[PDB]
Amino acid sequence: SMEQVAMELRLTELTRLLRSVLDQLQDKDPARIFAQPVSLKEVPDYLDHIKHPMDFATMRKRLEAQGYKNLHEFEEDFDLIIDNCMKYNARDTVFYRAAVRLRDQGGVVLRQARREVDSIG
Repeated sequence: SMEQVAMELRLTELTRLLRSVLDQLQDKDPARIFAQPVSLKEVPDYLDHIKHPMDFATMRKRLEAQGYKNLHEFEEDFDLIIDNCMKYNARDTVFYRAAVRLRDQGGVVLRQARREVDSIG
């Protein structure tokens, strides 16, 4: 149908906007702490602690499969990256501190993304 196509064009454009958002968020992680999944070879007990692991490469795979239907779903995944880290790692670690800085700096980006998503529809 023509409607299914119009819907698919909207999703494609949301994917375009979320790709830009993702790039801007990942720039706030210059140490690349959150770039890839925590290695289960190097942290074998990880899934005993963290039940829903997340990282930027995993988000990128979902994004490019047009797997985010709305900004809320994308934000859920970003928040997992941060929240998983702040639980597994102690306050006095470079990992915890990296997550706090990502959260703080990301907030600004995500605030305007929400306005853009609502605005453009």
